[PDB]
Amino acid sequence: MEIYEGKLTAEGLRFGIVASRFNHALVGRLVEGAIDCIVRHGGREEDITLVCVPGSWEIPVAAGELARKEDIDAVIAIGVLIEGAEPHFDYIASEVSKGLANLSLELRKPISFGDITDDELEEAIECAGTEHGNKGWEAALSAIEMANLFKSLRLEHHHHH
Amino acid sequence: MEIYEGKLTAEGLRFGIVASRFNHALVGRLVEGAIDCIVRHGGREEDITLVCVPGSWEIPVAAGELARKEDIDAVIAIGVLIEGAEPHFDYIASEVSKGLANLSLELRKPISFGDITDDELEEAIECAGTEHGNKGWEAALSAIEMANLFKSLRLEHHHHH
Amino acid sequence: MEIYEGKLTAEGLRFGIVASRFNHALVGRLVEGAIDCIVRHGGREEDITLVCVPGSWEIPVAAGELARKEDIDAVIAIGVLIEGAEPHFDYIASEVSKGLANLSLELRKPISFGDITDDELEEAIECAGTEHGNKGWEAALSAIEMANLFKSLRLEHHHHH
Amino acid sequence: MEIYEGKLTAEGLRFGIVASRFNHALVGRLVEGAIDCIVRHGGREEDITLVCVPGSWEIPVAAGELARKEDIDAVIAIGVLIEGAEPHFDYIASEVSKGLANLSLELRKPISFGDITDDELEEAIECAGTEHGNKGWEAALSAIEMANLFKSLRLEHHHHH
Amino acid sequence: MEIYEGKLTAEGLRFGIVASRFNHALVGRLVEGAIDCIVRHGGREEDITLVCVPGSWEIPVAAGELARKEDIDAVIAIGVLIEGAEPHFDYIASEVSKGLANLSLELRKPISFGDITDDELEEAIECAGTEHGNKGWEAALSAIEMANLFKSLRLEHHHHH
Amino acid sequence: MEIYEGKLTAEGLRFGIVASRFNHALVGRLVEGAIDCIVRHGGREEDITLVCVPGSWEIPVAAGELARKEDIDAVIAIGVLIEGAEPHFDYIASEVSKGLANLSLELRKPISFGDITDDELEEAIECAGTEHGNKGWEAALSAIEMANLFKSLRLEHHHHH
Repeated sequence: MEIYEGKLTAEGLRFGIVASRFNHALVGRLVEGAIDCIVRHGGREEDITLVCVPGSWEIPVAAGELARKEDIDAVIAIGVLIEGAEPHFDYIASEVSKGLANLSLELRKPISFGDITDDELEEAIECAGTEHGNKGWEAALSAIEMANLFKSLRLEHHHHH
Repeated sequence: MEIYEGKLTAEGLRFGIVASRFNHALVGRLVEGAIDCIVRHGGREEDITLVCVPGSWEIPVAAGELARKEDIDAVIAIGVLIEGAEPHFDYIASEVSKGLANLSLELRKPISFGDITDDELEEAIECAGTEHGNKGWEAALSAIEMANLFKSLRLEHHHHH
Repeated sequence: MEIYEGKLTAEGLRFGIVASRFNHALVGRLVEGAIDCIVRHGGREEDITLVCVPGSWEIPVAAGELARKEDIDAVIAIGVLIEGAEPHFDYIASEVSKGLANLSLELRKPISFGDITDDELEEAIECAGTEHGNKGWEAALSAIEMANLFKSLRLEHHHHH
Repeated sequence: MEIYEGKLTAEGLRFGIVASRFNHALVGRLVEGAIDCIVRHGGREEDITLVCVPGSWEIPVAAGELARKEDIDAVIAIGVLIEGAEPHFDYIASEVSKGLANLSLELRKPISFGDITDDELEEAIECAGTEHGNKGWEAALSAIEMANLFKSLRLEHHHHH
Repeated sequence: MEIYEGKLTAEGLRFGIVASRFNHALVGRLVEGAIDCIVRHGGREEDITLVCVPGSWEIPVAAGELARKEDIDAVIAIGVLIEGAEPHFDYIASEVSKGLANLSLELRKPISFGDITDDELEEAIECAGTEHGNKGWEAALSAIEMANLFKSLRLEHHHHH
Repeated sequence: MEIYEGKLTAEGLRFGIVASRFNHALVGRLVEGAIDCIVRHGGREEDITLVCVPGSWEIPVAAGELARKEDIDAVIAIGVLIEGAEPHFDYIASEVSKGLANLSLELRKPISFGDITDDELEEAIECAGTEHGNKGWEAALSAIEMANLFKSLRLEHHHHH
């Protein structure tokens, strides 16, 4: 049987990061954690492409362009939703969840979810200190595994050629 | 500033693995943990050199050989010490720690400590089937980071020459 | 009479700093203090050599490398050990105490002990702000004196020649 | 991947047996146990080398010579530490354990602890009969295992060269 | 029989003195007593080498240089450890014992142990008056005797030569 | 089976003796104890060598000198430690204990531990008495048995050639 998955090497890969700037105290935390696991897993940072946006709403629209550049292999979602504004949390979080979903299925490119849905800002003051449970860290890793996967999937597509 | 830190790509490295066979219900579990983090951090699995021995006692006399090979860049300590005979847990666990340490200083070669000090066997059974808590995975990681750090130390020496 | 001592100038000198990343909450604070004393007490930071590692275990093996390079005059050992796991604070801390010791005596090179043994994060914060008690600050001072002292030993050796 | 472990046939091998002559009441039972499994796991007994000495103290210095012969492959250790004299029991048992440990690392030649640490004459007699626990028996077994493991080690290096 | 012991004449001998300046109120008391007995037993005070360091920790690394001079026949260990920091008194004091021990055994050059272990400062001040428990007085005298002894040992070798 | 042990005939052997002169109230007794067992076991005394030092501390460095001469076959530790100060009895007894041990493994020369570690002055009165348990008598004999043994080891090596 033929198995496919990705090792976690960030070698030869160019990454995408989008991030809100609502609640930037904790977003500072997540951006770091992602960028680390990139670079410390071999990634060079000159090809990480990073976009800020105002609020959670605009995360889709931006990622949509980011994934459409040829040279961005995977794109890392980053946004923060604490239960501040409830209609905007149920509708916008499910609409971004879905929105990202369609972007990937359509564009044929992995998009990770580094979106901290903290019911309680008390969970946010826990990781803003020093804890490594850094959702940016780990969603960044999943993006690498996908990245090397579709690098591995489509490489066996075009080298067998 | 000159900063040296370990990046986690196991690319091009040849690992040393030393294993006890006392309590192998869980040692088989740990060695898996090490090999996985190894290859799934980009290292190849043909250049892993694995050795087993009766009990934790000969762990040192083992690695003393493996580390003297020029083509093994790091040695991973593996064993399980469950509190079986207190003469053997206080004195042998202390001799493992002290013994492996002196090898490392002496050969100038990173040796990792994957020894599980569990108080009983039921904790050993729990960790081999309920969580990724896998001390082998992690001693496998620290030797990777040391492998690139020392290959960063001595190679920043050798090419700058 | 002939008396040898060392002033507190960091001029003409190249230092080593070894850093663990366990409990990094406090490590940021102490390496900061350490680099404060060097550059403020006459040193330029261009020859401060900073090597980082996982946990307290790997401290020795690193400094032993920093001491085998010709142009590192003193190495500032820095890490935090907190009473987590009694197996690891007793045996690992004395193995650091001893391991560093026999390093310097063998290599004939001063290595100082900036290892804060604390029981609470609050004991770390107290020492981080302004209480002039950053123990890395002091370890940086002691090593400066030893560096200029050994520069005073070795230079009064080669100049009288 | 390459695996090394250890088979139990003692053929082609030449052993070292070092033994105290204090408490020889139970020592007679172990010496027989040792040469029992050697001859009985295929070894001939003409190449067994038996050195007797005063008390558990002289154990190391003797083994030091036995391992320094080319045609002695493994040095099985035989001594009894019954709680007679407590300063001699803690200080000399840990110093035998340590002194042996360093001997094996230094000479890169396997050494086995066939030393029965008993608090009573009752525990000494029980296992010295036929209850599967004649510590000389397992000492000689693990020693054969490291003999074929090391001959598997260095002979897999020297023959693959 | 061939017996060797040393007289106490300080004539023709060049000494080492290492001094911690932790607790200097009594340390000055000591070195006075030291150089006193040296000079009174006929030896000139210009061949004294006196080295100053911070706290008890560096005591080793200083002497290690002092001995590697061809022209220092013996070295006088001088420092005071008062129970200030008990982790620092167990590890530093014992490490002073061992570290100095092994330097002397290694260089085959004697190092005395002018170490005052006081719990209370009053027991210090009481012992430097005229009864000459001025521990430096005695550690100085031991160094003289050992000095003449190794000059008695090796010189009964090189002149009989 | 190849067996090595030793007769007790001191014919042809040249011995080493180191003696502390602290508490000479017992040291004279033991010193003579060894000389007796030597010559009354056939050995001449023009080949015995006695060195005297201040205290228990210096016995290591001396034996290291005595064992390095070509014409000394075995060395006799001699000292009495009375519990005068717990820093000096615990540290100096274990430090000389191990210290002598490592000398022997290192110089490949047998050292007997001719120490009387008495917790009280009464135990000091028991062991230098009439019952022919004169620790010097005994450790002298252990040295002769080990002297003829390593003469049996190295002779069964050198003459078989």
